[PDB]
Amino acid sequence: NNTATLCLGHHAVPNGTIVKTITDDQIEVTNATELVQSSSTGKICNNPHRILDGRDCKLMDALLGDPHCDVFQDETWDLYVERSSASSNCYPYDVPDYASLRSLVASSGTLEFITEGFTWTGVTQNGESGACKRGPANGFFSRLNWLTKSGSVYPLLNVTMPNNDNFDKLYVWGVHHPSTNQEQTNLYVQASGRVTVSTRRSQQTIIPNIGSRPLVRGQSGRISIYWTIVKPGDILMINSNGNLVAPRGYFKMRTGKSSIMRSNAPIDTCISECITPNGSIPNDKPFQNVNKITYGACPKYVKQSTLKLATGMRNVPGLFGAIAGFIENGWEGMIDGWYGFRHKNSEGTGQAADLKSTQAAIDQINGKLNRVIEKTNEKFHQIEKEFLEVEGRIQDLEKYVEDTKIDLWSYNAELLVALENQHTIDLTDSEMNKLFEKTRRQLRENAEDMGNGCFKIYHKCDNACIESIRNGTYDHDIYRDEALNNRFQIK
Amino acid sequence: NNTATLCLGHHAVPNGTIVKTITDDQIEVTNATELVQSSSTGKICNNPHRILDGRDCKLMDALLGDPHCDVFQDETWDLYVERSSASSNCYPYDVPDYASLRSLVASSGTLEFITEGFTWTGVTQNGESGACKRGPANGFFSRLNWLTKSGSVYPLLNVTMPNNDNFDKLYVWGVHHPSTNQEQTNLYVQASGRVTVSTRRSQQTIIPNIGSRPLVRGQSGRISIYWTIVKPGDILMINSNGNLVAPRGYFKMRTGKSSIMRSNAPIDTCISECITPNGSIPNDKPFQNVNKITYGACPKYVKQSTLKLATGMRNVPGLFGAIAGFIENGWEGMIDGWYGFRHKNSEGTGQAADLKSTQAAIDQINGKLNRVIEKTNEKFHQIEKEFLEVEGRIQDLEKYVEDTKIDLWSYNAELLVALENQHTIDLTDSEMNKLFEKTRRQLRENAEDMGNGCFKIYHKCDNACIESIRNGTYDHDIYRDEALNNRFQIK
Amino acid sequence: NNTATLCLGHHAVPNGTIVKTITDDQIEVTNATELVQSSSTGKICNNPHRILDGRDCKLMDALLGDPHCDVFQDETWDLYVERSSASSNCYPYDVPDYASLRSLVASSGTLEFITEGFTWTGVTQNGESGACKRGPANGFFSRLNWLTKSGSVYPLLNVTMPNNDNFDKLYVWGVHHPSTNQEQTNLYVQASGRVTVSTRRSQQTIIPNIGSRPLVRGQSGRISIYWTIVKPGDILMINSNGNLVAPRGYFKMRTGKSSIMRSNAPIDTCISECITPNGSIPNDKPFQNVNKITYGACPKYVKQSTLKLATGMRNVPGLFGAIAGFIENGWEGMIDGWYGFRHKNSEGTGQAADLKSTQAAIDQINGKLNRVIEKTNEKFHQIEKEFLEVEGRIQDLEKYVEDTKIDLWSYNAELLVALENQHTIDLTDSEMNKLFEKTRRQLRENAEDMGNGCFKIYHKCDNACIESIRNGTYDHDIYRDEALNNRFQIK
Ligand SMILES: *[C@@H]1O[C@H](CO)[C@@H](O[C@@H]2O[C@H](CO)[C@@H](O[C@@H]3O[C@H](CO)[C@@H](O)[C@H](O)[C@@H]3O)[C@H](O)[C@H]2NC(C)=O)[C@H](O)[C@H]1NC(C)=O
Ligand SMILES: *[C@@H]1O[C@H](CO)[C@@H](O[C@@H]2O[C@H](CO)[C@@H](O)[C@H](O)[C@H]2NC(C)=O)[C@H](O)[C@H]1NC(C)=O
Ligand SMILES: *[C@@H]1O[C@H](CO)[C@@H](O[C@@H]2O[C@H](CO)[C@@H](O)[C@H](O)[C@H]2NC(C)=O)[C@H](O)[C@H]1NC(C)=O
Ligand SMILES: *[C@@H]1O[C@H](CO)[C@@H](O[C@@H]2O[C@H](CO)[C@@H](O)[C@H](O)[C@H]2NC(C)=O)[C@H](O)[C@H]1NC(C)=O
Ligand SMILES: *[C@@H]1O[C@H](CO)[C@@H](O[C@@H]2O[C@H](CO)[C@@H](O)[C@H](O)[C@H]2NC(C)=O)[C@H](O)[C@H]1NC(C)=O
Ligand SMILES: *[C@@H]1O[C@H](CO)[C@@H](O)[C@H](O)[C@H]1NC(C)=O
Ligand SMILES: *[C@@H]1O[C@H](CO)[C@@H](O)[C@H](O)[C@H]1NC(C)=O
Ligand SMILES: *[C@@H]1O[C@H](CO)[C@@H](O)[C@H](O)[C@H]1NC(C)=O
Ligand SMILES: *[C@@H]1O[C@H](CO)[C@@H](O)[C@H](O)[C@H]1NC(C)=O
Repeated sequence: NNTATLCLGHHAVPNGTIVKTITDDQIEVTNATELVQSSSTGKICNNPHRILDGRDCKLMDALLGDPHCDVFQDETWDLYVERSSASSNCYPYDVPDYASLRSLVASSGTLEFITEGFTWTGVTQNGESGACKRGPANGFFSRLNWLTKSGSVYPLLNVTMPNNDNFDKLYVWGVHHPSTNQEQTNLYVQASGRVTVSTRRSQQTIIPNIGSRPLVRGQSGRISIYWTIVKPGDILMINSNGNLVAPRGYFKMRTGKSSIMRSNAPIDTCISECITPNGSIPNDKPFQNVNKITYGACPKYVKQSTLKLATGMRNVPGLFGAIAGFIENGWEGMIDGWYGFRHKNSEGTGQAADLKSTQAAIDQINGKLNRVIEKTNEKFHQIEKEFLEVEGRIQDLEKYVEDTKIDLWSYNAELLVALENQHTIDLTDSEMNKLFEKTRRQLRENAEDMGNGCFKIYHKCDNACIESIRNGTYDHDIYRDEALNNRFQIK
Repeated sequence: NNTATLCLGHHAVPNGTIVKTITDDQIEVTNATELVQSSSTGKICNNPHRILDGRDCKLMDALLGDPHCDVFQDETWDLYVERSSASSNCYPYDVPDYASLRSLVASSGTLEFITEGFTWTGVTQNGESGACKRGPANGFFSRLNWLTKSGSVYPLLNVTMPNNDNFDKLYVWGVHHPSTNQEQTNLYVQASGRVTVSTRRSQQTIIPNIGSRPLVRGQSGRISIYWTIVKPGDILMINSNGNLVAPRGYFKMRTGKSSIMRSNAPIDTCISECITPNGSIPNDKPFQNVNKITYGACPKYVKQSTLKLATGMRNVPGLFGAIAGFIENGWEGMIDGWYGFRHKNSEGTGQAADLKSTQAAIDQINGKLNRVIEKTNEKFHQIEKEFLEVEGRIQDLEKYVEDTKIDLWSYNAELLVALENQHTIDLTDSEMNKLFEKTRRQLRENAEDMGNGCFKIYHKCDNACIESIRNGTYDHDIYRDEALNNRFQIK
Repeated sequence: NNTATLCLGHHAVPNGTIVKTITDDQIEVTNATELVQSSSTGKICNNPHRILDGRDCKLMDALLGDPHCDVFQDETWDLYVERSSASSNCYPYDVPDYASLRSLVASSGTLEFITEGFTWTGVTQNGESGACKRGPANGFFSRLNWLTKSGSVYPLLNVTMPNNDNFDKLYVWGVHHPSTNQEQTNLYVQASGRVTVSTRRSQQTIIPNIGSRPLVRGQSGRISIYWTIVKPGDILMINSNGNLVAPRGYFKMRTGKSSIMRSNAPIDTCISECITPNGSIPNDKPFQNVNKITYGACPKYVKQSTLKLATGMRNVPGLFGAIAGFIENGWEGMIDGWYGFRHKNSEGTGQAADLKSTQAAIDQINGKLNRVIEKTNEKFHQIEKEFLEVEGRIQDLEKYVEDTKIDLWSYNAELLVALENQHTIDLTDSEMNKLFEKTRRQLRENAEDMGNGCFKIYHKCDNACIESIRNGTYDHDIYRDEALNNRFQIK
C-alpha cells in the first residue's frame, strides 16, 4: 500500500482489417470501410429516373416509325434502354453520322411528333414497300412520306415550312437510292435526282446512288437518312426533282438530362440514383468497379476492385512510437473507449476509458470520412464507351479520352487511400502519446515512467486518488513529500 | 525571489480565418490566402497580347472579304475577338467544316493575302451581286473571283500555280449552287458544272446542286466554301467546266500563339496576361472560377468559388499537442514573433519573441506558398467549349473532354488545400513543441515542467539569467546546487 | 571513471543529394533516386515485341501491294515502324480518311490476305501502268485488280462474295479517275463510270471525276481508295459499269495489341518492353521525359526532366527535432547502420549501429519505393500525337486531349515527390527520436539528457553495461543508488 501503478493503453480487436499505406502494403487496423462499389443486383431500378425500355426497338427505328415500334410514338425518357436483341423490320436504310442523330435524339429525350401540312403537288404520296410489312400488307415508316411520280411526271418540288414557334424543330428525311437506272426513271422520271434541304443559314444537298445491293426483306434499294434543325424565326425549304423521302412533320426538341444506354438488364421496381449496363448500383461509396458506362449520381469508375479506408487505429493483439511501440500491446477488454487507464493499488485493480482522447480520434476520423464519402459525381448524357463496329480515328480518340480519365481517377483513389491510412495510423498514435504525456505532466515528481506505458506512482494512491488523475484534478503537492521520500529517500 | 517562472507560448489574433483540413471541415487559423480568382474587371486588356476587335465582322467574313470588312484586310492578331452582333452582308454562303477553317485561320493569326497572277482564259471575271453591295454598286467577296461565261461559251478551265516558296499557302475557293436551271445556264452555259482542285497529294471535287434555298438579300442560290493548303514544292491545279468561285491568291500561314475568342467585353488600355470572355483576370492565384474559356498565362479553371490556404498557425484566443494542447492559449499581445517566452522573476515580468522558431515556421509556409502559387499554366489556341448549335458526336466529345479536365483539376485543388492546411497546422504545432523541448533540455535539473507550457525554475534567475536561457547560453551547472537544494533540500 | 557518456546519432555522407519537399525547394538527403527516365540508347529493341521495319514502305503501300513492298505480303507485327524516307512508287492515289484506314490496319496487326473467287465476266483483268513498274515491266498494286474493257465492251459488273466464316473481312478497293474523256472511253467504254460497293448494312457509291491532276510518275489521273468490312453472315456486293479497281480478296482482321509508330531509329537485338520514336527506354522508373509517343509497358510521360525521390534521411555533415535538431550532426564514420550509439567510459570509447531502428527506417522507405516505382502502365494502340498537315477541329481536339493528360500527370508526379520527400525526412527524424526515447526510458533515474542527443550516465558503466543498454536488457535497479548519489549526492 505504499505505491501504485497506472498504465495507459488503447483498445484492440480479435479480427482486424488489413489496409494499405504509404509505407506498408499490408498493415492491420481495428476497423476499415470499403470505398469501391463492386456489385450490382443486375436490375435497373425504374425510379427516380424515367426509364423507357426499348425492347425490340432501337431508338432510331422508334424515331423513323418502323411499324413494330408504333407503341413508342410520342414517348419520353430520362434513360432509353436499348436491347441487343432489337432489330429493324422496315425499308433497309443507313444514316450517315448515325451516332450523332442517335445521340442528339437521346439527349433530347422525346419523340413528340407534330404533323405539318406539307403540300406535295403533282406526286404520288405514301409509297409503301414489301420490305416494311404491316401483316401481309406493304407499308413504310410512319414519320416519312415516300413520294413518286404521278402519271408520267415528277415535278420540281419546292416547298417551305416556317418555324413560327419558340422551340427548335427537328426534321428527319431521306433520299431513296434505286438499284438501277431503269428504276430511277420508273419512279422519278428524271434520270438524275437531287434533294436539297435548307434553312436560311445551312443546307444539305444530296444526290441518289444507283446500283444493285444485297436483298434485305426483298429490296436491293436503300434509303439514306438526314436531319435538319430549324430554330424559331427560321424556315425549312425542300427542293427536289426526285428521290425525296419527305418528312411528315417535326420532332420537338428539349434540353435536359436524358440519355440512352445499351443494356440487357431487366427493369425492376425499386429506387436507385445510379444506373449501369449491369444494373443499378448503390452510390454510398465514392468509387465503383462495375462499369465505366454510368448514368446518374454515380461513384467514379476506377480500375481497383477494392480500396479499404482505415477507420480505426492499428490493431495490436507510427511516428510517435506509442501504439505498437512503448505500449507493447492493445487491450481487447476495453470496449467503451479507444484509449484508457488501468491501475493497481491497495483497493485492487480497475480499468477506465478516457472519453476525451477517444472522442478526439473519432472526430478526426469522421472528418476524413465525411470528406471522402461525400457524393459529388452526377453525369447524364456523355460519350459512348463501347463500340460495335471498327471506325478508326474518332473511335481511337473516344477510347483514349475515357482510358485517360479512368487511369487518372484510379491514381487519385489509390493515393487518397494510402495517404489517409498513413495519417489515420499516425493521428491515433498521436492521441495515445498525448494522453500519456498529459498524465506524465500531472504526476510531476511523484511518479516514474516504467517505459512500457506505465507509471509507478511512489505514494499511496487509492481509488479516489487514481480518479483524480483520470479526471485531470490530481494535486501533486499533496503527495510530494511522501513520493520524494519513496523515490529518492529525501526526509 | 528564490525562484522564477518561464512560460512558452505562441501568438494569436482576435479574429482568425476559417479553413478546411483533412480532418476538420472548419478550423480557425491566424492567417490564410485565397487560391481561387473569382472576379474580373469586365474588360479585355490590350497588352501584352495583340488584340484585334472583330466588331461586326466574323473572322470568316474578314477572311473572304465581305464588303463591310475591308478594314480587316491583311490584319494580324494574337487574339481575334468575335462579337455576337457580327453579321454577314454578301452573297449567302456556307462552309462545310466551318469550325475547322475558322480554327486554322485563327491559329495562324494573320489575314495577309497575296494576289497571284492566275490566268482565266475564255471566261468573264469579277462577277458581282445585288446581295453584296459596296455603296450603290453590286459587289462580291474581295478575295474571290466569280467567273462566268464569255459570249456563248464557258470553256474547260485548267490552271496551275506552283508553290516555289518555302512556306505553306492557304487557298480559299468556292462552288456556286444556282437556284434554277435558268441561272445555271445563264452564268455557266453547262447544265451541270464541276470544280476539281488538286495538288500532288490531295484532290477535292465538288458537283453543285441546283435548287432554291431561302431568299437572303435577294438571292436563292448559295456558295459553298472550301480550302486547300499547298505545301512548298507542290502545285495547285484547278479544273472546272462551270460554277467555280476562284481564289485571287493565297493567305500566308503562320504558327505561333494566335487564337480566337467569342466575347462581348470591351477592350481597355491596360496589361493582363490572362484573358477570359468575361474580361481579363489577374494570374497571381493558381486557380480561377471565372470561365473555362481562357487565353494566355492563366490560373486553372476549377468548380470551387473559394479555396483558402492556411498561412499561419491555429488561432487560439495538432499531432504534437502543444498548440491548443498543453499550451492552453495563444498570446494576442505577442506581436513581434510567432513563438516566444514570458517570465516572472526577481526583477519583474517580461516577454521576448524567439526568432529561430518564428523564422522556421515562416520559411516552411513561404516554401509551400512559393510552390503553390507559382504561375505555371499558359495555353493559347485550344478547343471550343461553348456551342451555338446541336451537332452530336464530336461536340459530345469536346464537352466530355473539358468536363473531365475540370473535374480532375477541381479534385487536385481541393486535396491540395486540405493536405497543405493539415500539414501547416502540424508543422506550427511541431515548432512550438521543439522550442519547449529545447528549453527543457537547457534547464536540466534546475526546473520542473508545470504542465501548462511553463517551467518553475528553482533558483534566483534575474533578467540576464532569463536571457541566457532565451539565447541558448544558460549554464545549468552554475545554479544546480541552489536548484537541487530548493527541489529536494539536499544541503 | 565514476560516469560514462552515451551519445545517440545517425549516419551522414560527405556528398548528399539535393531534393525538393513540400516546404523546401532544396534540401540535402543522404541518398535519392531518379523517377524520370530521360535517356534512350537510340535503338528500338527487337524483343519482346514483334517489330516490323517498314523500311521504304508506308503501311498503306504495304497494304495495297506497291511493287517495292512485295516482301510485306502477309506480314504481321506488334509494332509497325514507319520510316520518314518511305515513298510510294505506283499509280498515284489518295485515301479519303487515310488516317482511319491506317489506324485500323495498324491495330489489326496483320496483312494476311485471302484471295477470293471473284468472277469478272466480260472484262480484261490485271491492268497495269508505267507509273507502277516491276523492274522494266509495267505493273500494279498486287492486292488490286484493274479491270478494263474486253474487245469493245465493258458490261455492267455485278458480283457477290458471302462471308460464311466466323471472322470479319476487310475489303480494300478503288476507283479510277481518268485524266481525260479519251482515257475514260478507251478503258471503260462508258463515258461516265460508277462503283457501288455494299453489304446489307452499308453502301458506298463513288462517281469518278475525269480531269487533270498534277503529274505524278507520268500520270495525271488518280485512284481513290475505299474499304468495306463484312461481318459473318453478311454479303459483299460490287456493282459497276466502269472505273472499278477491284479487290482480289480480303484482309483478315484481328484485335490485339498491335500498333504503328513513326520513327527513324534503327532496330537492334536487345530486350525492352517500352518503345519510343527516339528508341526503346527502360521502364524501371514511373515517369519519362523522352517522348509522349510510346508503345508497351512504359513510364508515364511528364514535362519534368528530373524528379528526385529521397531514399535516405536528411544529410547533416523535421517535425520531431532530432535530426538536424538536438542532434547537431551526422556521423560519416557510421557505415554499418543508419542510427547508433557512441560511448565514452573507463575502458575507452566505442561505436555500434542500432539494427532495429535502421531496419525500421529502411523498411518504410522500401515500402514507398515499391509503391512508387511499381510498373503499372501498359498502352498499345493509342491516338496520334504528331501531325504533318493542318486539319482544324479533330486535330485541335487530339492535341488538347494529350496536353490535358500530360499536365495532369506532371502535376501528379510533382506532388508525389514533394509529399513523399517531406514524409521521408519526417519518418527518419521520427526513428531517431524513438531510439532516443527508448534509451531514455531504459536509463530511468540513472542518467541525464545533456541536450545534444547524449546521456550522462551517473555510474560506472563498463563495456558490458553499455552493451546491455544497446541491446535493451539494462537493469536500472542495479545502479540506481550509485547513480542518485552522483546526481544529487543522495545515496
Ligand atoms: C540509395 O537508394 C537506392 C534506391 O533505394 C538504392 O538502390 C537500391 O538498392 C537495393 C538494394 O541493393 C535494390 O534492391 C534490390 O533489387 C534487386 C533487383 O535488381 C533485388 O534482386 C534485390 O533483392 C533487392 O531487392 C534496388 O533495386 C536498388 N534500386 C535502384 C534504383 O538502384 C541504393 O542501394 C541506395 N544506396 C545506399 C548507399 O544506401
Ligand atoms: C467501423 O467503421 C465504420 C465506418 O465508419 C463504422 O460505420 C459507421 O458507423 C457510424 C455510426 O453508427 C454511421 O453513422 C456510419 O453510417 C457508418 N458507416 C458505414 C460506412 O457503415 C462502424 O461503426 C465502425 N465500427 C466500429 C466498431 O467502430
Ligand atoms: C446482281 O447480283 C445479285 C447477287 O447475285 C443478284 O441478286 C440475287 O437475285 C436473286 C433473284 O433475283 C435473289 O434470290 C438473291 O437473293 C439475290 N442475291 C442478293 C445477294 O441480293 C441481282 O439480281 C443481280 N442483279 C442483276 C441486275 O443481275
Ligand atoms: C421556291 O419556294 C420558295 C418559298 O416559297 C420561293 O421563295 C419565295 O419567293 C418569293 C418571290 O420572290 C419571295 O417573296 C419569298 O420571300 C420567297 N420565300 C423564301 C422562303 O425564299 C421560291 O421563289 C421558289 N422557287 C421557285 C423556282 O419556284
Ligand atoms: C492542264 O494543265 C496542266 C499544267 O500545264 C497540264 O499538265 C502538264 O502537261 C505537260 C504536257 O502535257 C507536262 O509536261 C507537265 O508536267 C504537266 N504539268 C503538271 C503540273 O501536271 C495538263 O496536261 C493540262 N490538262 C489539259 C486537259 O489541258
Ligand atoms: C458488368 O458487365 C461487363 C460487361 O458488360 C462485365 O465485364 C463486368 O464484369 C460486369 N460487372 C459486374 C459486377 O457484373
Ligand atoms: C497573411 O498571409 C499572406 C500570405 O503569405 C501574407 O501576404 C500576409 O502578409 C499575411 N498576414 C500576416 C499578418 O502575417
Ligand atoms: C463569366 O461569364 C459567364 C458567361 O459565359 C458567366 O456564367 C459567369 O458567371 C461569369 N463570371 C464572372 C465572374 O463574371
Ligand atoms: C526524342 O525525340 C523528340 C522528337 O524528335 C525530341 O524532341 C526529343 O528531344 C528527343 N529526346 C531524346 C532524349 O532523344
